Amino acid sequence: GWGYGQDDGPSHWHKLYPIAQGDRQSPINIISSQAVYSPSLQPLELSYEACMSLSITNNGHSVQVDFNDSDDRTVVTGGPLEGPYRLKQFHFHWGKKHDVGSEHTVDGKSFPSELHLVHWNAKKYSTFGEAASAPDGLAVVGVFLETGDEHPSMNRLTDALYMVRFKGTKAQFSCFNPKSLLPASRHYWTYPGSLTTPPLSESVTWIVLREPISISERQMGKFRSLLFTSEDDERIHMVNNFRPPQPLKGRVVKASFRA
Ligand SMILES: CCC(=O)N(c1ccccc1)C1CCN(CCc2ccc(S(N)(=O)=O)cc2)CC1
Ligand SMILES: [Zn+2]
Repeated sequence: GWGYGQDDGPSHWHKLYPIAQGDRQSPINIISSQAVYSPSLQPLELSYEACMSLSITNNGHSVQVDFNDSDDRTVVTGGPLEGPYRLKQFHFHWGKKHDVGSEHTVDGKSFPSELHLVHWNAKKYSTFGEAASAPDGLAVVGVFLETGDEHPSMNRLTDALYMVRFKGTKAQFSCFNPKSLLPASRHYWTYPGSLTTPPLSESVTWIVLREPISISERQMGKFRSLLFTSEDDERIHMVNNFRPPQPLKGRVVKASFRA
């Protein structure tokens, strides 16, 4: 009952999920001069193994890579977090055109895409869906994508997109190391927020990396080849699958660095 189209998109989600208008909603516009330098934060560590990936799926809203999360091998820790959070999946949000697509903005600027690495507190909660209910349940690391030079590791991912072009399709996707999609800096902004899709639960500690990664225009194009639609339906391309910035409502954005 929701999507990113004219009639079912983000401005209407509150008709289904009233928490859409809550006090802890994501994404936000990060005003870099208004973030609080927080030197008490621990270093951010993205401790990822190379062969924990399972599959790549077009779920009708994004393309998503799922991981084995049966133990704390592939985790985020430090920064704002109390203890390790296990990687469940990563996915992307992107635009129809090159000047939009990210969920977070920085001083009003959008990027063409944003990667979300979705982690959960498996030490405290039984299931991902239980963690997704709780204020301390999830940690999402956001990485901006800009267009520029070709990204070598991204080729594996963009070559796999053909086989998941239609909604509801999946392919095996082994030995993809998500560390390959990280920038060389671990500087970040962090704030308490929400899932950016229904059910919009206010369960996420956001960690938005300062430094983007680069992919080529050809690579960005392969994302726009994906479809919102199943094999038999009139083709609608998967583009503009982002929620825009939400009201800060007095939350504190912390920064690991001085701007
Ligand atoms: C058994 C039912 C069930 O498990 N769910 C459910 C289904 C229908 C209605 C209510 C709950 C859940 C399905 C997964 N979902 C979270 C997915 C998600 C969404 C956005 C991000 S982002 N963009 O913020 O990084 C990251 C992760 C939590 C609820
Ligand atoms: Zn997301």
